[PDB]
Amino acid sequence: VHSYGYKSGTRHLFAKKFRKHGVPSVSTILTNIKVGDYVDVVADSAVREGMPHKYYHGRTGIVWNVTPRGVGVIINKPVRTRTLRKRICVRFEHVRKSRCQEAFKAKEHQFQAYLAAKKAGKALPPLQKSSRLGGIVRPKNVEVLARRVADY
Amino acid sequence: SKNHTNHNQSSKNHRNGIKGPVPLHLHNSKRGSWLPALVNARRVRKHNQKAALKKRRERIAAFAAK
Amino acid sequence: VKVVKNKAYFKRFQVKYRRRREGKTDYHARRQMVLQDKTKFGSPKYRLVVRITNKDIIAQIVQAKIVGDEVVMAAYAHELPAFGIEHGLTNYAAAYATGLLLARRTLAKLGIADKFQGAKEADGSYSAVRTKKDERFPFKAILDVGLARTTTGARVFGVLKGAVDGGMAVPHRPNRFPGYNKEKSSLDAKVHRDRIFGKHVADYLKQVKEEASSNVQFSKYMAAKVLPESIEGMYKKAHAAIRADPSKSLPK
Amino acid sequence: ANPMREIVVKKLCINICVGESGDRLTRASKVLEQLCEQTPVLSRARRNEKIAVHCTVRGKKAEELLEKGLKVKEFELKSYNFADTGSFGFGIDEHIDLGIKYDPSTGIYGMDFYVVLGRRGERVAHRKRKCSRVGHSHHVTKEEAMKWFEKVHDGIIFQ
RNA sequence: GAGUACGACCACACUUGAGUGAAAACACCAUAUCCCGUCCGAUUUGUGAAGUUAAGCACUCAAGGCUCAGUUAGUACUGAGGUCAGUGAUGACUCGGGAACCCUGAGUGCCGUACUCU
RNA sequence: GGGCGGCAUAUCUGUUACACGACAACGCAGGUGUCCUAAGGCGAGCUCAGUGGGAAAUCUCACGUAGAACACAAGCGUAAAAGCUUGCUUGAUUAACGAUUUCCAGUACGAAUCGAGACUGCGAAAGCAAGGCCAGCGAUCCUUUGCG
RNA sequence: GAUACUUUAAAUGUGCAAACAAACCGGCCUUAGCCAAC
Ligand SMILES: [Mg+2]
Ligand SMILES: [Mg+2]
Repeated sequence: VHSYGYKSGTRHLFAKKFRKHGVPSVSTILTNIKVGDYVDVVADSAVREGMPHKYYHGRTGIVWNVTPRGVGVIINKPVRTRTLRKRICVRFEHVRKSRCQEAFKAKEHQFQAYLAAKKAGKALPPLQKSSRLGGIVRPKNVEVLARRVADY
Repeated sequence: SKNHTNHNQSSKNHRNGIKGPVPLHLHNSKRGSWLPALVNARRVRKHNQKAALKKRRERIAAFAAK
Repeated sequence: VKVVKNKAYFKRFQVKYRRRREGKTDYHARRQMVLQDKTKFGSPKYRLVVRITNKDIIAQIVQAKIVGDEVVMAAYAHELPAFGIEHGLTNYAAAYATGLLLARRTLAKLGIADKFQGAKEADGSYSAVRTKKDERFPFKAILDVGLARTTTGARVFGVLKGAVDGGMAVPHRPNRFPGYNKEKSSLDAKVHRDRIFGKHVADYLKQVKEEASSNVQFSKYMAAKVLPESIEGMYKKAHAAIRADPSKSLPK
Repeated sequence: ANPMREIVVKKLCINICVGESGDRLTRASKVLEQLCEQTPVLSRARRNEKIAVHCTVRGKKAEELLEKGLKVKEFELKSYNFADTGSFGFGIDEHIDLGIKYDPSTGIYGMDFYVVLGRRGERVAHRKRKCSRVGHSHHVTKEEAMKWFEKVHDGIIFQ
């Protein structure tokens, strides 16, 4: 009502973790970003140039543009009854490569390896069995489960 | 006199649903992108259009032959 | 008097980087040196690292990687005896020779040795380096000096001139060379050539012998009977030796 | 023991805390120059007014001036003058007493002498590259400064 | 098994106190006519090589810290339920999720590129 | 209730606020209509607040994870710096009607982010800089100046 | 702290992905794009 600025209420959001202050590192500088990659937008509070608005601090999107020091990202934002695609521009210090598709890529790679082996005629690995089946249980220790006087 | 509340708003917003975003492959304009790459891509696309016209002419001639 | 480094002092303490604690690397400068345009999607970029010890000089060509820097090629001033230089390592002339040796080895490895012959003639002149940032372009690298102070006449710039004359592209202005005059804003190629070939060494050596004639400096020269009026010729011969055999290193 | 532990005079410091901005401070600046042969440096309070003059002499000149001051001090001072971390000092009340011919244009000043002692190899704490801290065995104890006082410009601690 | 230069991760690597250090190197160290800079060759810059492991450094050894487990504990808290109990504060129960400090056990850097020595 | 008082009428920080975002009261505690040719830009050198031992406020040595400073309120951030001293400078200019964020009707205004071109500054170089990060401001019509 | 500010840290939440205009494996064409060059 009385005060609504660009960075209002970011006291705990734009702060560094305990005993982890400092500035970005050469690993961040040496990271390659292409158009079409998935990235996470995480604001780095020690840079302060090209920082995103607080709404975008935990979101994942697609890169649509690369400049000498900046990245353009598409991020979904629901407004009233629809979802908008917002284009934000940030410095490269404030993005990270996303691992949101690791499992899918791994599944495709394993499928290719299986196809190669099946065509080669190599023996396939033994398929895993279910853990919800029956069987005979041979016990080592049996006890008595009870509520005793000393318990209370 | 000046009341404020959000009481019925989510219910209103879900009657015709929250619509999903437009797919990535539609409305994929490049306006506002980094200029030098844009300028190069335009030249490549012009050459590609010329090649498409030539390929169609060759197909038509081949079909006429047989 | 309460102790400072008590229990609560250690819990809130953040250690600096390893090489910052050892006082070796200026990470603020390193970030600006390794930074590159993001639109150049990780194309190679090279540093010429120069480090001067007490008894040697080191010069290498380095490209940075996440796993760790890799060295394309390295040269040391301590192997110049195999080319014909002794008793006079770690000075300005040996710096020039070290730079030229590194450049020759690098072009020879990259297979462009015949092209970009460099400056077969030696002169302390200035010639702006040809760069795309402004015919096949010359191989390029940027200079890295570390924590060293960049005063006029310092040996890092002599190392730099060695490579520039060997035929490398290293962007630079002639404002920190020995012959430069700040007020007039011009360079004295005669003075720079004198320092390249080591006339000042000869002058000092003559002075010390003439003074010590009556009744520890330059002890190895005096012991080995090195005479003045040959230092310039010795350096000039070493340059040709390098340009003939760029890889002839110390024996065994 | 090892020759590398020979105690040496690192430096000598001369101070005049005039506390006044007028002509007396400038005359002190002149006499300091004529004494030490190196240009003194001014010192301002924390303000914006110069209130002190001082120097830092190193070498055989430092040794000579230290001996000269010790002549006036009669080679006798007080034990509490010595301080932990190895250093001491004193003062002179009549400047011409140090063999300086009196000039009427100036008067007399209360000079202060301080000394610094240490071994060789303390560069590792003032170096730019790989600056570190000296080990404690290599340091100098107050008792050791007292012991060096004897047999090198011998005098009386007069504790 | 070591050293140097550049490094990625940035305390299992830090702080304090001791002992050992083959050869190579790194370093203290000598010096001030020239390039260059200071009140001061201290720092820095140039040119050197007599001496020394005394310090820096590396390794090993004892305490605060740091890191990974265990206990604390199915405890504190919490999503869902009742025409549940209680004047009420609050509490237990039914279907699920599930900590932290303290205390205690273990250890005390690791991975690259280039060139060198025993 | 209205009057009196006040501004909760433009506008910022911490809380209210319930670990995405959003969220009210003449709710609470505080700020704003200015100031700066340097208190703007860049390169280099240096380390601060404070504590302990010495010397007829100042000089000296050790320690010192920021406990100081950054025009002004507050919160974040920063140590071979983003603080302090110093050298040179005017990027506080121009910028083909480029794109975007915040408010939001996804209108404008104010503020801000990523850019392309010109002319430049500082630096050996990589680089950095089109004000002082984030509050400090204004339609139609009319008047007036610059430009072709 | 004072005499509630905070290292740690839930439950309930919240963003993205999970093969038909997409992605994987090898020819070739074009660019007055990057790179010393390809
Ligand atoms: Mg521009
Ligand atoms: Mg009017």
